[PDB]
Amino acid sequence: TVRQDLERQLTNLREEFNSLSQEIAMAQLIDLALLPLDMFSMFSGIKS
Amino acid sequence: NIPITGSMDTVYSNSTREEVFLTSTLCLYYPTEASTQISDGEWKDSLSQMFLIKGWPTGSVYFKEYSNIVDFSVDPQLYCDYNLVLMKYDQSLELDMSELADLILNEWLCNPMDITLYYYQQSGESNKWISMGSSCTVKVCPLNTQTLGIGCQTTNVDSFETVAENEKLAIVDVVDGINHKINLTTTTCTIRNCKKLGPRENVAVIQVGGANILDITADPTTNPQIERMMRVNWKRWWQVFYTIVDYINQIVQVMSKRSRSLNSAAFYYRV
Amino acid sequence: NIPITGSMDTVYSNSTREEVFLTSTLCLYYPTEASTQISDGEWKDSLSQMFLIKGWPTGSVYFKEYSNIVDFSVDPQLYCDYNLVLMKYDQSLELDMSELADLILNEWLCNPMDITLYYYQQSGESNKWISMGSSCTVKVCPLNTQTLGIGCQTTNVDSFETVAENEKLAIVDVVDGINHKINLTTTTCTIRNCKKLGPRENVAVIQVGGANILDITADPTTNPQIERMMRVNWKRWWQVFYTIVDYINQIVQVMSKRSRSLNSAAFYYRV
Amino acid sequence: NYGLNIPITGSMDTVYSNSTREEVFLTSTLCLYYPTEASTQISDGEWKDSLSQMFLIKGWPTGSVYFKEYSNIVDFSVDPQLYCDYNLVLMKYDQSLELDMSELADLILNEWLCNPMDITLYYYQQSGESNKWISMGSSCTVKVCPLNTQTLGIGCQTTNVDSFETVAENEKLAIVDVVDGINHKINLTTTTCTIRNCKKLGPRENVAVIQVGGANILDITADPTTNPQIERMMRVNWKRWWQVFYTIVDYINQIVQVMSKRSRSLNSAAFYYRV
Ligand SMILES: *[C@@H]1O[C@H](CO)[C@@H](O[C@@H]2O[C@H](CO)[C@@H](O[C@@H]3O[C@H](CO)[C@@H](O)[C@H](O)[C@@H]3O)[C@H](O)[C@H]2NC(C)=O)[C@H](O)[C@H]1NC(C)=O
Ligand SMILES: *[C@@H]1O[C@H](CO)[C@@H](O)[C@H](O)[C@H]1NC(C)=O
Ligand SMILES: *[C@@H]1O[C@H](CO)[C@@H](O)[C@H](O)[C@H]1NC(C)=O
Ligand SMILES: *[C@@H]1O[C@H](CO)[C@@H](O)[C@H](O)[C@H]1NC(C)=O
Ligand SMILES: *[C@@H]1O[C@H](CO)[C@@H](O)[C@H](O)[C@H]1NC(C)=O
Ligand SMILES: *[C@@H]1O[C@H](CO)[C@@H](O)[C@H](O)[C@H]1NC(C)=O
Ligand SMILES: [Ca+2]
Ligand SMILES: [Ca+2]
Ligand SMILES: [Ca+2]
Ligand SMILES: [Ca+2]
Ligand SMILES: [Ca+2]
Ligand SMILES: [Ca+2]
Ligand SMILES: [Ca+2]
Ligand SMILES: [Ca+2]
Ligand SMILES: [Ca+2]
Ligand SMILES: [Ca+2]
Ligand SMILES: [Ca+2]
Ligand SMILES: [Ca+2]
Repeated sequence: TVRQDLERQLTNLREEFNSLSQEIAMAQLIDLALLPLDMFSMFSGIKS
Repeated sequence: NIPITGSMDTVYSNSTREEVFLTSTLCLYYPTEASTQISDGEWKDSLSQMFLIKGWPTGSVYFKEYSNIVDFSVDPQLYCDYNLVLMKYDQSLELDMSELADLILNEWLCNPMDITLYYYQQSGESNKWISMGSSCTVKVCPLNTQTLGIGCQTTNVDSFETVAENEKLAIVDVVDGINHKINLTTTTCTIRNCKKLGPRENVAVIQVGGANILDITADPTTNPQIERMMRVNWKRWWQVFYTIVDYINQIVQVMSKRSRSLNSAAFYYRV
Repeated sequence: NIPITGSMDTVYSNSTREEVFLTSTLCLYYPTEASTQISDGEWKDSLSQMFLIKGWPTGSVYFKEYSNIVDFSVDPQLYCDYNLVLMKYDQSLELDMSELADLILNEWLCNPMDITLYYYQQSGESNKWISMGSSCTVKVCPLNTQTLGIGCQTTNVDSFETVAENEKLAIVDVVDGINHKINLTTTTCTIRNCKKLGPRENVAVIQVGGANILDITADPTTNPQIERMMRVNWKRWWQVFYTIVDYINQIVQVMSKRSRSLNSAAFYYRV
Repeated sequence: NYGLNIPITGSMDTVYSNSTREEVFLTSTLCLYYPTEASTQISDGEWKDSLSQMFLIKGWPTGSVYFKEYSNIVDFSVDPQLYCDYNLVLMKYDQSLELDMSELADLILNEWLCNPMDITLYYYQQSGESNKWISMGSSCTVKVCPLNTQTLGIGCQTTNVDSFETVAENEKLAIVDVVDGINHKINLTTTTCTIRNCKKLGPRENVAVIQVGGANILDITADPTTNPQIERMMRVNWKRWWQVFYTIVDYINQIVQVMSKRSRSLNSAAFYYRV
């Protein structure tokens, strides 16, 4: 049939997010926070 | 743990060696070849009288013979309060010797595993599966989310990737976060899911043979020579035992009391 | 022990029942006739589970069969932390049952006696001689200040006053103040001069049969009843064990943890 | 609705007085329960009338003294119906009847509340230390099977009666205590012997159990740790039943001064059947 893929997990990926945090700015996180993210908006732009 | 506040100017206390020798027990695990080469059998009494000179009361020393390293690895119960494991080394026993040293030197928290039904993961870097028995031959098969094995057929056991064969004791690490199906000889070998907590203060391993080869930590990078992994060269078991007796202050100093609120009752040779 | 100053307006601390259940071991010493009537062998596991329902961990309960009262009397070793001794009553074993109960329920500080050479007094009210073995027969001969026997020729053993025979255990008390020459069957029985300290609160004895007959105190005048000497009627050993399991809260509440600096190593079943 | 919540205020000075009256009967009734052995040894049959006459001088009117004969301890333990007000039960001690005497004492000396147990259809449990099960009938072979959380019998297979554990076999009366908090499946011969879930209320103080024979063995409390001596757990020393009855008659004032008529029930049953 298919071996579709293996998929990363929390244990493998939390260190990636730790190492990904430092690129995050703060002058526009406020704007993103102010914009109301609904079920549509938050998942609209996942990997295209 | 609740805080404990102490000064940096309080005077050092007195030596606690006499108190610990009077209150504690020492216990030596040696291979049968030790007694065989000694060619005696009043020697336990002789060594007890010898320890008494340094200050271990008469009943405080317990000599627990074990057949050999691999056969001792299965279910090692350390019936004591200070444990010394003399451990002779021969080539090709490197990994099993290291396994036993890791097992006893490191503290563990283990839970049962039901191989027949569940697919099991590994929590992380401190998690392993330890299999003990007369003969363990674990065969693992990793899976997808759709339960289609990679490099193996989940229904056929031949395709499975063997990671240990015919071993009395096997500490298997596998890739963390991937479900595995296991095949291990349930009648003979019992396998348990364990987490490696901090160290065990109670046990010291005196390697008797060759190079500093023990690697307790499965991580390839760190190979730290912990203090309780002692080593000594040898030709005569009598010389080995005399060395241990004469330096027994240093050995128990290297060790320390065990601090863990256990949950598995078992026999102890306390006073 | 230093003074322990303490208030009277301190608040009651929380109940320690869960902690003692989680960090202690219960120790059931039952006769073999119990198992014979039970006619089972999953029953240890079933009772362990029924204890788990009450709070003890899965391994915290240790069952110990013994042949019968006298065979347990010879060398009673209590390899565990909270001791219950099931003790069936049948007539003509009253004294030996009382001897066993006294021995396990009181602490003894005591040392050997070389009967073949010396003469032994008794220091006071709390100084007995404990004889144990396959077949003990104490034969005492009191002496005088002239070291002449009275009611006994010091040479002819036939004139000695036998004060036990064929007993697997004898707590013999003699007139405290006279030098006694003893003959006792050295091969199959040992004797040790022992002194009675405070109670051994680790233990408690459940008399399974008829009326109150246990008299731990050799003194005729005092025959106290102790909380640790329980008595429960019986017709079925399942019923006895079930009552013990059901009321194990109360038995442990009756029984207090040991407190005595033992200078002699021995095997305990701890957590 | 006797207002069992509002407090009652006494006084610590005044006065020691009399009990005024109570009008539901002419007066109390004394009530002997003796075994057939007493009659056989006495070898009489005007003796009930003689004992009534000898009670009259002690100060009991004629109609107040009743006598009840029973076969023996085990045959009396089944449904012991105390039809009466001041009950004395002369129990001849006999070796190997220790637990049977204890069963009967625990049954009558204490006030019980019993519910039915339909064994065929339900599992059963025990709420707490105060809850026993009482099985009575001609032959009670109570085989239990405890079940873990998963409803798999521990030490027994629920579908195989043989594997069960026989807590008490072939008893006229059996007070069984299984561990409290674990479901059980029961098995006993429903044609002959019934069984009931009986909780223990306070004590029943109409009844005095007089052990006629040996030592003090009546352990009313199933707890091994406790073994109280109640004022109603009477014990007397006997060689002849005439001597026993004469002691009872002579000291009957004390016998009734130790008891209390208040704790009585309409029905004569030894327990409240709460269905
Ligand atoms: C892990 O893999 C091994 C590799 O085979 C499994 O061995 C198999 O074990 C089962 C029973 O445990 C054997 O079944 C047998 O079937 C025959 C009928 O063909 C029957 O007569 C026997 O009484 C028994 O039931 C099976 O033959 C055996 N495999 C081979 C190739 O012989 C092992 O069971 C696996 N572990 C687990 C936990 O499933
Ligand atoms: C500690 O050592 C010093 C020096 O030997 C001695 O004077 C002192 O008494 C010791 N303390 C105790 C508690 O024994
Ligand atoms: C303190 O006592 C309460 C009693 O209600 C109990 O629920 C609680 O578990 C106790 N605390 C601990 C740590 O056991
Ligand atoms: C006790 O007396 C017997 C009988 O003469 C004798 O055989 C035995 O050696 C004596 N034992 C001792 C310790 O004197
Ligand atoms: C109370 O009873 C006694 C019985 O001797 C009687 O003499 C007395 O009169 C009674 N009390 C009163 C107030 O009459
Ligand atoms: C009780 O056991 C007998 C045989 O052991 C069986 O025939 C009977 O059906 C059981 N009672 C019930 C209510 O199942
Ligand atoms: Ca493969
Ligand atoms: Ca290995
Ligand atoms: Ca791993
Ligand atoms: Ca390493
Ligand atoms: Ca004896
Ligand atoms: Ca004589
Ligand atoms: Ca004495
Ligand atoms: Ca006494
Ligand atoms: Ca009965
Ligand atoms: Ca069974
Ligand atoms: Ca109960
Ligand atoms: Ca009791």
